[PDB]
Amino acid sequence: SLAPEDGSHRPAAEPTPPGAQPTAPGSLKAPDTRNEKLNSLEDVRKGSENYALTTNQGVRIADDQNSLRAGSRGPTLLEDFILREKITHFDHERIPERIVHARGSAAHGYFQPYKSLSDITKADFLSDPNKITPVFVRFSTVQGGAGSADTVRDIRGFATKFYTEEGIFDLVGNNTPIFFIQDAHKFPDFVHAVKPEPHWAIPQGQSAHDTFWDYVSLQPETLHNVMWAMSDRGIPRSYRTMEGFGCHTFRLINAEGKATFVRFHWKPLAGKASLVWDEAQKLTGRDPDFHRRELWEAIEAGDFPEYELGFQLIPEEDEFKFDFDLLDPTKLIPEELVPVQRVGKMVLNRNPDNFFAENEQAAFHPGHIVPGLDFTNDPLLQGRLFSYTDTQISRLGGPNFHEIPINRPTAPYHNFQRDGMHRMGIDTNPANYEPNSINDNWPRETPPGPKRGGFESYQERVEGNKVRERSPSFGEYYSHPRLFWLSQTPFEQRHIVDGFSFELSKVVRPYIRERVVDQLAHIDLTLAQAVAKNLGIELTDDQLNITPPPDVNGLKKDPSLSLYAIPDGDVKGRVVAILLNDEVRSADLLAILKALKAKGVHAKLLYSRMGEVTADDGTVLPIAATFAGAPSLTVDAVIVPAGNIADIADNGDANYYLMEAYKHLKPIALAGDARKFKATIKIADQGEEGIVEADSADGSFMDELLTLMAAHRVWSRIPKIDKIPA
Amino acid sequence: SLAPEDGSHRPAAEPTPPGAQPTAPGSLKAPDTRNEKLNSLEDVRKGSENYALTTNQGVRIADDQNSLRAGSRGPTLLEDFILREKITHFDHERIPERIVHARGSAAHGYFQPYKSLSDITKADFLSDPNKITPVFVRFSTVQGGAGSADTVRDIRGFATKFYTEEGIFDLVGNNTPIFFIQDAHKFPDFVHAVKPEPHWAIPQGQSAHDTFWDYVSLQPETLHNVMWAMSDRGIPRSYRTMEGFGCHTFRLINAEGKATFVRFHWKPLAGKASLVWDEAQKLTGRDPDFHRRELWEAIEAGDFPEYELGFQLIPEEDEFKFDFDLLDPTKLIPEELVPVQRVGKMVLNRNPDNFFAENEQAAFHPGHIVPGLDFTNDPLLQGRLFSYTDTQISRLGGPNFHEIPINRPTAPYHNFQRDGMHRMGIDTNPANYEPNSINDNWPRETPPGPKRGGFESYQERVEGNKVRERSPSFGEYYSHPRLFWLSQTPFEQRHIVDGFSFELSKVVRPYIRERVVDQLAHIDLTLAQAVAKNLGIELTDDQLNITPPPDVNGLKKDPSLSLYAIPDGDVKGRVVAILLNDEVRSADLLAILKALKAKGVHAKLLYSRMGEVTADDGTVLPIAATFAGAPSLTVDAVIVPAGNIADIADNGDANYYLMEAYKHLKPIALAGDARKFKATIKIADQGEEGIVEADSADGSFMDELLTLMAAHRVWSRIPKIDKIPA
Ligand code: HDE
Ligand code: HDD
Ligand SMILES: [S]
Ligand SMILES: [S]
Repeated sequence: SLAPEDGSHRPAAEPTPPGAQPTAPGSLKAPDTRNEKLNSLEDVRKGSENYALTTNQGVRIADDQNSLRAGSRGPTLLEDFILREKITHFDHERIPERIVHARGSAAHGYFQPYKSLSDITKADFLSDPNKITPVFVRFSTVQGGAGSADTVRDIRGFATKFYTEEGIFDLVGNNTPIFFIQDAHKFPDFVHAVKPEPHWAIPQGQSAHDTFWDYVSLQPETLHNVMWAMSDRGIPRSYRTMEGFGCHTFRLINAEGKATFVRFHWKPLAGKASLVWDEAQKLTGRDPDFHRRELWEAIEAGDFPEYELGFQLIPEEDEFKFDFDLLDPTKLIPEELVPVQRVGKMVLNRNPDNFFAENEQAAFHPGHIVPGLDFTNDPLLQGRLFSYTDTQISRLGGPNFHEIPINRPTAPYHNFQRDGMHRMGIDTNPANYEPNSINDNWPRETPPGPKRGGFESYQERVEGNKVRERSPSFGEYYSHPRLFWLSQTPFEQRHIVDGFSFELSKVVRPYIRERVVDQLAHIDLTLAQAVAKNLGIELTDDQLNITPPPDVNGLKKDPSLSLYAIPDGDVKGRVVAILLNDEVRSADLLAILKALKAKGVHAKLLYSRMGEVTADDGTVLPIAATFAGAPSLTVDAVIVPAGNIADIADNGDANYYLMEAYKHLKPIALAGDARKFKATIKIADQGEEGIVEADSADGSFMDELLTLMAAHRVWSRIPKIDKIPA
Repeated sequence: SLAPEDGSHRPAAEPTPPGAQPTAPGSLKAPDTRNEKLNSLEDVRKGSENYALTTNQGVRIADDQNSLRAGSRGPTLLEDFILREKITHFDHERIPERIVHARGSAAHGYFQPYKSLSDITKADFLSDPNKITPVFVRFSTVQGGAGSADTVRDIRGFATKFYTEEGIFDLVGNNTPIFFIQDAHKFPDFVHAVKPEPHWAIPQGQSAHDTFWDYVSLQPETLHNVMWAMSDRGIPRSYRTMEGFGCHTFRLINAEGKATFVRFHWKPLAGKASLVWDEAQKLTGRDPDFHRRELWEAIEAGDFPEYELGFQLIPEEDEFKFDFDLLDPTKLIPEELVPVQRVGKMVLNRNPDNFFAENEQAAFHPGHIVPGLDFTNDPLLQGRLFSYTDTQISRLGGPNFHEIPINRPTAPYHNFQRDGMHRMGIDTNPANYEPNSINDNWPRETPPGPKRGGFESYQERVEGNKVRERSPSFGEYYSHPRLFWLSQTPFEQRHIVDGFSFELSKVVRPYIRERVVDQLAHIDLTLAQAVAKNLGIELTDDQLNITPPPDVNGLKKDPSLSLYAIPDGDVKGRVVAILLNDEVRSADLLAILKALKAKGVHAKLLYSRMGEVTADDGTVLPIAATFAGAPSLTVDAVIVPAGNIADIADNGDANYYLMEAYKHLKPIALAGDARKFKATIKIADQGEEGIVEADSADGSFMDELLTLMAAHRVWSRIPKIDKIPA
């Protein structure tokens, strides 16, 4: 026995807050959580306790510490098959990563609709509020490799595999409502431009380089999604606090054969929240795994990520009722014009067991639809249809990638396809073709119908010549970027300006920055001048006189496009740093922790070293991390209780902890002599909004602090920060 | 036409300092840098100017902006073969990354010996000082994926492919002289322990997690390399400023067949330099591509990376003369006992053209030796010989990986091997077997000989039973850790303490931290106490009393193990940040740039925005980056010239710049009114060693600055930085 006698090696198999226990595989942490899909993976789950160590051929190994050699200082012999099997498996562990979205984090869960949608769709998973559908959801970035950082500025993917009783439906979305380009033929061009440059393979996880901004400057269709990426949307706080969108117009098809256009939405029930750029960037260094870690620890805590599925619905006969083409994936449909109708709730409640087997090998593809759904002619969606099947043949080693356990339908699947590399299923059908008599033609086709019917495409009318031609209706590039911009708060606009400004300062060829500034002046002059000023560029008289683009169907803003215009904060599962000292005042700490617990807010107790400290009244306080070990970047607010403040008053790290938190607009709360730290962030004796302070940590000290956390960040502090050296 | 009128899109084909030009593929940047290997790649280089855009089948494309569809808003057609070919190639771009050392950066160069080594080896590439051998070298980290960060704490790889006239010789080394483990059979155990943990795939690029420290605590053979990784060796400033080592005893064999034992060394002619932990970690967020960028830009500037190849030579009759085993790759050979003989110089002088084709597909393997070299029974080397061939079958797609251009020998190769996936060579030999009569037995075997002979193994005597058993002579784990510890300066010791303390604080299971502290107590009590103190652990009485391990063959230290004990600094190729103001004293900047140019030291002019500022005498000064866009992390020293200091005096970013540089021990120089900044870093009126200050940037000012830079960092500053909030 190598395990410690007290069993402190094994994580408690029960919900525990982040940091309290080591993390564990899902089926060990949460054995009582189940769903149909998790149940069906049991046949491939492999345990370990009380088993002998073997080869893959089931032969017990006696010595797993040494190779076979001719004498104990001799050459290794070719007959050591135990060595070669173990080294061969290791030698071939890696598979190609995804072309895009290589970096991502996944969890199991379930979905249920609020009511039957049988009036608008015959999709079985939406037919009955008691029907529960297991899901597997992978969130991701786009540009960087599987080993790149989480808190980059980038679009995020949000892909949901629904294991329905009528097939797999994959909803393969992103965290913005549009894309950079219109036609799929340009996808390798765009992706090449944003990816690391081909001579030197720099930069990782970043659009802040020449080729990306060259492409944007030469393809104004990209401006709409670029505005989103340059906004704080590009740097979410958590996968739990971002929106999801299906990107395209799809169709719902009802039992009667009626088609309704649909765009898919995910609403985060934890609310919308993003980092700020300095924070996000430093965080890629302090913890490049932050969002992966946060997702996993949320689920281990019982802070289950929850999302409401919603549909924007447009009748067929309303196809041309807008200023923009519904099929144009660079156009959003404003919620002011077409409301999101709520459809159901998805809850992610179990982590995987093995990240490679379940997460890296999962394959999601938007052509995986089910009867009651269908496509449209969106020419980006159209080409996606080819890519997501094709790419699996190298990534997952061939055409049996549906037999990889995570990818298996829970619905029955039977057909006449055979063979391929890694073939698992052993077909007993005397026939591998149809029509056949020798098995009475089974498995048999099934006519379309209201439920459990075969898939038939909606008989959309097609008329025109075979052309490689962009629709004239897609030839408008500025009005949606402008609607987005005008829908942002003044501080969200500031962050957009600083996004473009920082990124363009990393473009080495000046003309490319000038070209991009010219594009911005076709969107909004204020935006354009503000970026220009940061780049030392002066707008020409002609640029000053560019007529703004028209509003979008009469709208001059839509507040649903703003992260923050309409409060939707939720403090459950946020985290607070508590800065300890060698003699904490216990009455302050009890009050703090009691208030945080009651709202589901976590805490981490920090000090200048590991171990424990002791409060005035003798309570032993265990330390979670050092100031340097768990920086303010990783938390939502900072509280400093009273006591022996002198112990940390000249600690560089403790001071800088409050400076970095202050700079990043986080709430800060100071009790009694911890008010001494006001000097380091230059707060006046009268105090300021966003800094909570009092003689002791209650009456209303915690309610104040928690009100501030509900509003996420202290935007009014923005003017004060530039003067702090942090 | 899309390029600018003024031609500023194309970088000058002449050496230019970092940031002065956009970087470019090596054959365009330096078309006249040639060697036999670079020339031999010409058959596969493909240009682009003035060529028509085509399919892979040579069909010209008219419209590369659109898919073929039925009507300009209609569905995409399956007959669009131009779209599918383009998307197919994209969908299959990725190949598996290396199992280890997936993150790496590579360059072309050449090697040439200082004299003939025919007395000790018949290796042709070492036979004459006139023999120029092309090389391709790849530097790497170990743990993180291909998209992980450069300045992590890790071991680094240093792999050199020598294209000799008698075959490829790959010297596949690392930046420390030993490894973590003794026997290859345990490599997958160690690597899985260090890699992201299997449930959740965290952490990336870090050993700072439970499983690594669990293994280390259970496997004391690891402790020697762990000491190296926890030192500043684990965070090099640059691939140019680290040592390299062949890791194992090999043999040289001469024309008379005498075997000499050899360990290989690469000595950086730019000297030894590393970062400090906070700076490295933060750098992984500010520029995860820092080392890749710095290598590429050094070569573009003419700061070619230079290394001297060195041999420690031990006669065969001396095999048992040391108190460690020569075959134990966890043991180093102290240079005080066996000096390094300087044998030749390697210069890296050209970057690749396409990173994926030349860097990512390069295959190095230490079994690739030539006549004149041979192996030993080192049980780690022994198992390596199996792995580096086997792993390429999946990584590079089959057994013809030597036909991928970068991998091809420049020496002739002919044999009877045929077929395999993507077979390039078309064999005309009527025979595919030997012995054969139908081709008069060609190609024919060659007897071993003094030159151009076939390979024959050294006839080492082997005597012993077939056993899986570790040699008893390997069973000593603490004396080399202790020699390394005692050979470091007191500041290098402090950083080792900090590295253990920081990593162990990130281990969630406390008993693992305790067990590692017990191992430290077997190495050195002072080390063990300092780490324990940072972890709130108290040494027991037994631990205070463990007898230290013996000295190594009478040695109680060897200064060659220190990065810094013996001065070795070279300033050529280093970079200074110069913080501008809106009216710089031009006379300061003339002198600063003058003196920096004379020592080959580069500069970046930094300000609060991009564009230009104008000096007092009207000189226009282009701005390279903002203070926040190019942080002090990225420079070796900071200079603030006189002028309008009021402009920047209250810039938080400008103040922080100097705080961060100060905290990281970098030389700072301040002229005239720049001395106002002393107050932000708490410098007494009387000054401080490591802060250069004068009325103006005269001649003595720059000499003192350049002196500090030759010594790398200001170690005497360490006790002052604890109080600085940065
Ligand atoms: C709307 C949300 C969205 C959009 C518009 C696109 N992606 Fe995605 N993508 C693949 C190809 C592809 C194409 C051809 C287009 C437009 C033509 C898009 N993308 C835009 C892919 C290369 O086939 C892909 C990589 C590996 C794979 O299996 O599919 C792919 C990835 C991807 C993901 C990741 C899925 C996961 O495993 O987590 C997501 C969420 C998207 N795309 C969304 C998406
Ligand atoms: C028995 C397994 C094994 C063992 C014990 C070692 N290696 Fe290794 N090494 C591999 C198996 C391997 C590998 C899995 O085969 C890699 C990764 C993929 C590749 O092409 O080779 C590799 C890559 C690799 C590289 C990168 C080559 C490149 O840049 O493409 C370096 C520098 C080293 N190794 C160096 C070392 C050192 C210095 C070791 C100890 C002294 C060592 N290896 C032990
Ligand atoms: S999209
Ligand atoms: S080694």
